[PDB]
Amino acid sequence: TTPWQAVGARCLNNLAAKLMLALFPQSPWMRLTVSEYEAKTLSQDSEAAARV
Amino acid sequence: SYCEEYLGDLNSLETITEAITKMAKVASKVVGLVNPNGITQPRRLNKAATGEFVAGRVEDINFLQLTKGQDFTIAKSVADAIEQRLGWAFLL
Amino acid sequence: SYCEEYLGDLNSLETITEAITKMAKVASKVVGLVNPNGITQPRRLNKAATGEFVAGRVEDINFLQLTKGQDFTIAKSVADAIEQRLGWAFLL
Repeated sequence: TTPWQAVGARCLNNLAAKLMLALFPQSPWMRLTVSEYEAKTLSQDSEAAARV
Repeated sequence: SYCEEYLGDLNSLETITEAITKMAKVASKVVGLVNPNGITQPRRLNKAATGEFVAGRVEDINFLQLTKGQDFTIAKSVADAIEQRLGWAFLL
Repeated sequence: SYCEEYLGDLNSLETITEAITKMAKVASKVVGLVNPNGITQPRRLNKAATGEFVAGRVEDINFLQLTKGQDFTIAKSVADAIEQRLGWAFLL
């Protein structure tokens, strides 16, 4: 049965849409980084961090 | 289906538009009332021509009218709100 | 859950809206009222035609109507305040 008011549905749908728009974008949401100063103590050239 | 969530609103609106229309169809009928303790006679008004002097008084003739007061604006205002509430959900 | 914190407001809004709606289906019923200590008879107003002259007075007919005073604006304004309060928490 239909409730006497129609204010809850709008709010719930709006929040559900916005939360997913913020949480899961099209561009990647990860980084997979490597520690610094460990390339520095091991590299021998100025083009190692870029390649990694 | 998706239309089953809003059946109550449509059933509510269709019960007020009908009454509003019926009132307008009833308030367009002409009935004239002649007071029976007076001196004017409908037989002289009915058989006269355009631009003619007859005998009578203008205090004995009156018409019937619907005199419901603030029972029209309330229904109009509620039906107006339901329409916008139903239009916010179908992307109009 | 997140909707736990806002249940009383929704309950109050529903309670007020039900009465506001149901007071509009009572003001859509037509009932005439004829004064028994007068001279007009309801049998003549019912068998007439679209334009005719009948016998009676206009002081003996009047219609029933709902005369609730300043008990509509108060409830309406409180309902709007509650709705506006709820709108700020769900990013509408």
